[PDB]
Amino acid sequence: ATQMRLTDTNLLEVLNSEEYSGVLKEFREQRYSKKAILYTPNTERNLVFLVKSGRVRVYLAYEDKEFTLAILEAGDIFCTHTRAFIQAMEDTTILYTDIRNFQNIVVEFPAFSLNMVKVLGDLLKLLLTIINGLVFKDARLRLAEFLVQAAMDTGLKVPQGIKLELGLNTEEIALMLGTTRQTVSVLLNDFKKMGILERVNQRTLLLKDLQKLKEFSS
Amino acid sequence: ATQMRLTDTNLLEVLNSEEYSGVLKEFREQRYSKKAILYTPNTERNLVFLVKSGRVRVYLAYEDKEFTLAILEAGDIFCTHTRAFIQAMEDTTILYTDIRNFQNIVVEFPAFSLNMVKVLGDLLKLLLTIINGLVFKDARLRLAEFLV
Ligand code: HEM
Repeated sequence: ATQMRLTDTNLLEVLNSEEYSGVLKEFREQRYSKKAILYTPNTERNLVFLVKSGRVRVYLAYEDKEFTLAILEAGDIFCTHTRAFIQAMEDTTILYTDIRNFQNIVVEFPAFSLNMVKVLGDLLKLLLTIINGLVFKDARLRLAEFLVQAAMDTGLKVPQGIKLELGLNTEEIALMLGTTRQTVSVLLNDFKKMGILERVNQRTLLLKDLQKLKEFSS
Repeated sequence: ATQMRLTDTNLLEVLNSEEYSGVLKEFREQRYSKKAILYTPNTERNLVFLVKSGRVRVYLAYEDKEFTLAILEAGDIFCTHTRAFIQAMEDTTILYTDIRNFQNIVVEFPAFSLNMVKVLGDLLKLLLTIINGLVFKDARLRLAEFLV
């Protein structure tokens, strides 16, 4: 798991399956324009929501700074009782319900319960991983670790190496690593000069030599 | 105003309630003395455990350095297969079961998860507070660079 992609878990096929059609009722729909803030840290309302379509960004903010914790994709699930901002990275539709209502849904359908535990588990491991990087690694090592994990989760093997379509620019990467867009640009170039990668565009990378990158991040 | 439900009680109370008696059996009890290392990022067994009594320090380690994440007390829940080491800070007792059993429990008794999430939430809150503190420090980044 990474800050760019949480879980391969399929919470949409469930909410559209055989048994599940009365619980979808108990979900309200809301749609958001790109860059719209879905939720603020001091939301008075406490909800559980899932991304039906699009892509949202969970982040911390302080003065003029931000740090991206996670990107939520279709299928992913979250709450509103967090200190984090939640923003549409694109035109997004969520499905939400008040927490008390969600607490009722979990017992009528154990698959939600089991999903919500697997997601919390991974979230737990992701947060320990962010902290570990912030405490003991430099930006270069955090990037190397980010690439290596991103490759394992979503890399596509091609003849030239592993294709990584991040859907993120250098600035969006910088916000996930806690650095500037400038130092990220420098670091990708260093990796390029090492034979590790090239850029395919502003959003995708070619990992020509993953083992040398694995060997770098340790 | 609502009545108090099992969903609002601590994990131990629930576990030691009559309908969860066949659940408590799933857990095996283990006892550790002050300063013992329960688990490392290397522990091969994938297990979920809760503190029955005592307390447990969760920390990251690197080379000769440690970074403490949290102290877990009675009622708290954790797992192996994280970055973290886990060390008893006093004589402690835990209940553990295998990740497969815990999932069977969560599916047989889906409301148990609601109690699980409530405790887990406190730990997540805690870890996000750490993240906030690490990412938004000012000029002390290169001044505490001379401290260490
Ligand atoms: C899969 C869905 C959920 C996810 C991904 C999630 C995630 C999180 C995260 C990241 C935090 C950190 C809090 C912070 O910002 O400081 C948190 C806090 C918390 N969560 Fe959730 N949550 C979910 C559903 C629920 C549910 C159903 C409950 C049941 C009531 C719950 C109860 C809590 C509580 C009680 C806190 C701490 C706040 C307090 O009461 O003092 N969460 N959650």
